[PDB]
Amino acid sequence: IVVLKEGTDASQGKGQIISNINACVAVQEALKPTLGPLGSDILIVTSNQKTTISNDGATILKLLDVVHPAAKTLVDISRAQDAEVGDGTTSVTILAGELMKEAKPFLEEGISSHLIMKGYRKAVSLAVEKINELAVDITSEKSSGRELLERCARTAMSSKLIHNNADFFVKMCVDAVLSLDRNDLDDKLIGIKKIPGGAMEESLFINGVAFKKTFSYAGFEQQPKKFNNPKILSLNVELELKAEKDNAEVRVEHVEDYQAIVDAEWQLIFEKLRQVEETGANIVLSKLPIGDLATQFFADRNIFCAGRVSADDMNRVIQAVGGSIQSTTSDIKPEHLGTCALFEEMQIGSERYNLFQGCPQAKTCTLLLRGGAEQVIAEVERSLHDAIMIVKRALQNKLIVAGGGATEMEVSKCLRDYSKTIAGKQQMIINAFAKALEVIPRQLCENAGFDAIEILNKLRLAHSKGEKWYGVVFETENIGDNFAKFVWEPALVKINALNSATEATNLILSVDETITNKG
Amino acid sequence: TVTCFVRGSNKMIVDEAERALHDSLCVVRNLVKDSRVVYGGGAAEVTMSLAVSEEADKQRGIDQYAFRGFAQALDTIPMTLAENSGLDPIGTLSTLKSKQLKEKISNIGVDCLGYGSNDMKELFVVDPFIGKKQQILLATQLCRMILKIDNVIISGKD
Amino acid sequence: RLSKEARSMEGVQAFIWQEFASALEVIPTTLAENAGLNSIKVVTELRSKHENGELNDGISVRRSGTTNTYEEHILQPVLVSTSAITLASECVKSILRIDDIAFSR
Repeated sequence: IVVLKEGTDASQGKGQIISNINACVAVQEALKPTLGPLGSDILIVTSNQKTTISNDGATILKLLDVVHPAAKTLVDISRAQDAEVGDGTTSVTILAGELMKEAKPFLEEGISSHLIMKGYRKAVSLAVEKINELAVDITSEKSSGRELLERCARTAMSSKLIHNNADFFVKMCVDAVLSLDRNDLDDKLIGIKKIPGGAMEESLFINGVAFKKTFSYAGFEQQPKKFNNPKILSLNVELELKAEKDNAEVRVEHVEDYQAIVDAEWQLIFEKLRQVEETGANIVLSKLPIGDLATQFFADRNIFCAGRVSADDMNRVIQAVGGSIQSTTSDIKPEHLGTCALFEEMQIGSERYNLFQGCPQAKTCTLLLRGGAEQVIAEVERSLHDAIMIVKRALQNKLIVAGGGATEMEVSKCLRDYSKTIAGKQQMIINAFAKALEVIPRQLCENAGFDAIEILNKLRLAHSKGEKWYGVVFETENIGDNFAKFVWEPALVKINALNSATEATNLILSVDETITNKG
Repeated sequence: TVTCFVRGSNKMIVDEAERALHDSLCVVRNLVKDSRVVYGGGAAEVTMSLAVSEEADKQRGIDQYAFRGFAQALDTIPMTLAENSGLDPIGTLSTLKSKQLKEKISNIGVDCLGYGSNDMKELFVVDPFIGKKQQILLATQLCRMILKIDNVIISGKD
Repeated sequence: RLSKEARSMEGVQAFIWQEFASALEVIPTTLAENAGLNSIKVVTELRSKHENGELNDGISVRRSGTTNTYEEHILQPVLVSTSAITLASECVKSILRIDDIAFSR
């Protein structure tokens, strides 16, 4: 009659560890096509009904929301990969899951997982030491300031639809990173706006901030769109004649009183409307719509206004001209105003776009992209995001290691020799760790269409011949040196990946039982 | 601004005549924007197929199977037009090929509208060249995007 | 050669005579599969050498690749391949000519 769990499912034993292994393979198998710049993209449909397609492991695992506890640990460690580094969230989960696959036959042989986890901790400790030996300090050495940024951005943009126009896109990509303080570089500070229509090579770089120009209200052919030093005013409240929401009940029996209450509704609005002119600002920006009466009164005094501007764009305006948002039109102070070097409304893409240009106080920028289709430009923007992260980390981190299979093979190469000196179960565990490091160069060839059998075996040949820098060429299929091909990643990525993947692996291998309470 | 005044004996007749006129306005917009024109019905997909099929042997690789299938995929459009017009899709397609090979490379299309011959020139069936280029582009672009997706995960509605 | 000769025809003669040439590719495909060689790769390499060169280039299991089969002393008499397509066309005919199977005693 009595029950221990009161109907709360709890399972233990070696079968629970196997169930944790199958969960790590399921998460790995989903991220395998998303590994590498040429890797395939995953189709994810969230319960929010927003269909997204991306290859970035961070965004992928955040939108899946896997309830499985052992599989959720691989998601939590991927968010740590997005925190400590921010790049490589796809490879850290695949490598951690591969450690679960290589530890599966050891569980059937009767080898305890604690000796397996202890073997990885000694393997990573030797692996990080080899990465420090593979860390090459380079700043001005055999490279200039311009060639270091350009030649590294061309490789990230290679094998893409932008390959032919890459010469123009590297110039805007390098100038985008140099437009910000090299001490603190944030990808969020670089704005990117997609412009439908037009040629890809005609894209422009804006030093200031731009937005969509969502103003739908009539009164056009006025309010000149080109200003030299406009005074930008950030507004909150609603200046439209006929208001959005509220109202009032007024009972009057006279005809002159009918026109009076209509003029009263006008005078109450015109009061705060005239206070905008008393500030003497040429640009009026508000997150709420600016009605026909307001845009007409601004047209007579030659004041430009745009309503219903996104909040994300208004925050960049504050970071551009150094202004501030004031709630009312009365108390507006002079320091809340701001000014740019040039203001123009561009018709590029058969659509009107307001832009601020030449802001000396701007901590952010905006880069416009053009193309024949909105989906193609989105691929250009994401291929640019991969190029920005390489250019950004090049200045922030001067210690680099050869990527694209180069470093992955050298770490796996030496640990096979280090395992010869160690005897016992730890020898087969280190050999399994070095074998688990072979999944990274493998999936890079499988996702790009290259043959995994020939290229990997040929890579194991020349790399064993005394040259440590041989990677996998992503352009023309062959083995080659990525140090010459300029495939570069900082040493902190390879160190934090081996530390985070083994950590998440050690947390899952240490779980004998999963207790889930229902309620 | 101009206002096109449209009438019809029935609702659907008004909406059909209005959208048919709007379809002509989109053609005139492309004819003025780009003076380059081709005769597009049944002619373009065959000429595109005959040129790629000849160059497929010179490429010598994975592209040879991709270009051969690309020419066969282009042949779907004229065969589909022949199936909608009540003609043999296999017989009409090859008939258009032999006329564009044994004689000369030109625009000879499907008989769908009807004439004494299959020529699209004297029949005055024309499509914008910028319209035919964007049609074969976005079609290939999405085909690469569908093959770009190696995994599909769809959740429920909460 | 037959695929290029089918482009000079009209009507039905264009479509089906292309499929007959594609059905001839099964022989080199099974030779590459049974020998462990890559199906798609080896066929494209032989289709590459047959546009410039000639019949001498073929699959050789001794060299584990594509080389000259005349210098490797691999020689198939013409009657074997002649009696092959001939008996194959008579078999496929006798099959398609059978529209039904009825029990008759």
